Amino acid sequence: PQITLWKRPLVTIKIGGQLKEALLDTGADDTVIEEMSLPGRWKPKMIGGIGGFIKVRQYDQIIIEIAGHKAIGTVLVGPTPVNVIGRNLLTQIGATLNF
Amino acid sequence: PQITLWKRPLVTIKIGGQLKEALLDTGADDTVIEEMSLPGRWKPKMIGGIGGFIKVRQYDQIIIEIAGHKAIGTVLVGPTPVNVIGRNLLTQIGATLNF
Ligand SMILES: CC(C)CN(C[C@@H](O)[C@H](Cc1ccccc1)NC(=O)O[C@H]1CCOC1)S(=O)(=O)c1ccc(N)cc1
Repeated sequence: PQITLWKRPLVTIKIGGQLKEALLDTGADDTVIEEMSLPGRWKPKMIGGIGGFIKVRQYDQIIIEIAGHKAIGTVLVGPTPVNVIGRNLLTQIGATLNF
Repeated sequence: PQITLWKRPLVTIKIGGQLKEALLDTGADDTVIEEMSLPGRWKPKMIGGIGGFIKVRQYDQIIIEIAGHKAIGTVLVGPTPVNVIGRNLLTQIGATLNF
C-alpha cells in the first residue's frame, strides 16, 4: 500500500497470538509494544524520547505479522502509551518513505 | 527521493537561514525543533511522547525547507532529544509511506 500521512499511519498487527493496532513509525529505532507477556528470556533496556526515558524488556527473535506481512526481530515491551512498529521491523516489510 | 529505513531517516532542514538535521518521523503528529528563536508570537502547547508530556512554544506559519522541499506550517520549539519533522509538514512535502 501507499499510506498517506493526513492521519496517523495505524495498522493491524498480530503478536503472541494477539491482534493490536500499531503506528508505523520511521522515527523509532526499534519496535515498542504496550505491556504484555512474551515468551522467552528478556533483558532490560532504556529508551528515550520526548518526555524522557522508560525502562523496557527487550525480547529477541519475536515474530509479528504487520498488516499481513510476517517480520522477525527485537520487540521491546514496556509502559509505552502507543504500540509502535519501528525501523527494525519496517525494513523487513520493505517500507520506504517517498516524496 | 525514496528513503529506506536501514539507517535513521535524517535530513538537512533550513529554518531562518540556519541548517539543522532532523528526523523524518511518521510517528510524530507535529514538528518539534530544539531551542531556537523564531519570529512572531507563540502560544503554549503540551505534547506527549514515550516518557510523558513536555511544554513547547508553538509558532504558526513558519517557512522551512526540508530536504529541498518548502513547507510553511506549525513548528513546536522545546526540549526534544532530536529535531523531528512530523506529519503536519510531511504531508506538505508530499511524503507517503510505502510497502
Ligand atoms: C521522538 C522520537 C525521536 C522517538 N520516538 C518515536 C516517535 O515517533 C514518537 C512515537 C510516540 C507517539 C505517541 C506517543 C508516544 C510515542 N512520537 C512522538 O513523540 O510524537 C510527539 C512528537 C511530536 O508530535 C508528538 S519514541 O517514541 O520516543 C521512541 C524511541 C525509541 C524507540 N525504540 C521507539 C520509540
